[PDB]
Amino acid sequence: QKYASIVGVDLLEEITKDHKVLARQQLQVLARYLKMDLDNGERKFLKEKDTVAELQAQLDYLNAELGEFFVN
Amino acid sequence: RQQLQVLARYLKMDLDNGERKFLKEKDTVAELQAQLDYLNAELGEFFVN
Amino acid sequence: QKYASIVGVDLLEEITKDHKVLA
Amino acid sequence: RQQLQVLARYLKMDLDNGERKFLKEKDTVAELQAQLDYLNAELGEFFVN
Amino acid sequence: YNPEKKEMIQEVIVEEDLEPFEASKETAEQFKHQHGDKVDIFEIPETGE
Repeated sequence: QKYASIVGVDLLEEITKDHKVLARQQLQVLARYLKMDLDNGERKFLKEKDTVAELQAQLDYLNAELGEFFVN
Repeated sequence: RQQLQVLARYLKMDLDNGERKFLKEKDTVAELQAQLDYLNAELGEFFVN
Repeated sequence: QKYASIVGVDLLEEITKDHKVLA
Repeated sequence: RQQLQVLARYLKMDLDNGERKFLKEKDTVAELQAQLDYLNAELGEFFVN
Repeated sequence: YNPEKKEMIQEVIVEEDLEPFEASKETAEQFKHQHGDKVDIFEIPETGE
């Protein structure tokens, strides 16, 4: 209502959530019991996405220096 | 293990999505490392450094 | 609508399900 | 144990509420037993009986 | 400052993983830099948080 003054502007399914919270938490404890790592996948991925950006930088550099015509 | 699987299936949760995306990036690296190893073959270490 | 032509005829609780599936 | 905890947390259920209220009453006893042990000191057993 | 209630902080080791919380990008990298292995930080792709 103080943004309203400065600019000039005048003016059911939270139960299905609370179950899925419980299921989420129940899953976590079974994982922890199984010595299972539900992020290991995404971690390794993020670390490879970095080595790509790094190699794409090295390869974009050499196109800058030699040119498209010479690399093709 | 089995109990976990059914909770996942209930949560529309994908316990491989991580490893899938990874394997698909490990391929784009091998591919770019091939392109970059090629140019070292052609120009030489001395010229690329 | 092709049955309609031949004979001459003219024209909430799926969440409780998804739990019972899990159980 | 862990599975129990999460069901409790889901049920808005307090597995200590009992023991908390108890510890807080054990204090009001010690307090009243102090007041009552005092008056036996002052008047004596013979006079309070 | 209430000398009856003088605020200190004790270092403890997390014996079991905490419930995730949302930070900015900047602040999460600050947690990762400090903790290394012992923290996990993941972009929430809708918000950016």
